[PDB]
Amino acid sequence: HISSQQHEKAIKSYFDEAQTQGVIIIKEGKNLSTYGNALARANKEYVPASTFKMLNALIGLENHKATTNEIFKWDGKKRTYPMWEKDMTLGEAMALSADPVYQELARRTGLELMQKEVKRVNFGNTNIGTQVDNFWLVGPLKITPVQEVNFADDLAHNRLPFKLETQEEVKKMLLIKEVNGSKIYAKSGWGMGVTPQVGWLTGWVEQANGKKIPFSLNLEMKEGMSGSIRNEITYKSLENLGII
Repeated sequence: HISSQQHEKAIKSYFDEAQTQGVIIIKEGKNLSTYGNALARANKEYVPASTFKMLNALIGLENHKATTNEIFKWDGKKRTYPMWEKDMTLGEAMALSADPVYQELARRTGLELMQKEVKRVNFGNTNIGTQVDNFWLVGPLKITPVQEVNFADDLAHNRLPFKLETQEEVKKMLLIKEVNGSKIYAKSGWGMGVTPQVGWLTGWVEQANGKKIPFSLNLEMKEGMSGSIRNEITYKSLENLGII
């Protein structure tokens, strides 16, 4: 019964109230819907930042560079955040967004194989440059919010060109919340290198009845915003639209 004018106004106001500029793309079946207070962001390119971890994991598992139970040991060096100073599986490193683990995985993959696989998957602009362990942070790899939600839709439905078991293993790593019989799978991103800074939350809702609704939030992060604004805006949006 709620007008779409009213949905548009409410979701816009969640971005307005967080004092950011951002878009959330929702995909239902084949239809893409764009909401937020900066709709033109939807087809602009930004660094994927930590969202690239989902593909990094698929590539590393498909090519036998790691298994899902393997423990990546902390090497004992000081790490940007204390929560990263511990031993982790890929799945724990996914949830904490632990760059050192995923950097180790990228080095095991190596520049050549990473380039061939990022091309084969057609992710974003497909260009990873010549440094295998930082191309997702400050260029040259870029991707639009439309491309991110289409990647999430592909993973949610097992349509990427990787084994089914590989896709299932990576999807178990991405479960971040249950809400009234609904499961949210998503990976967050915060590109602190680039100016302006970019924030992501990309994933899908799996509803009770089995339907999967992909989404990609993309916003500008400003000095001294909480990371959890990505979660709050996403949850409020999906709830406003009755998706969760």
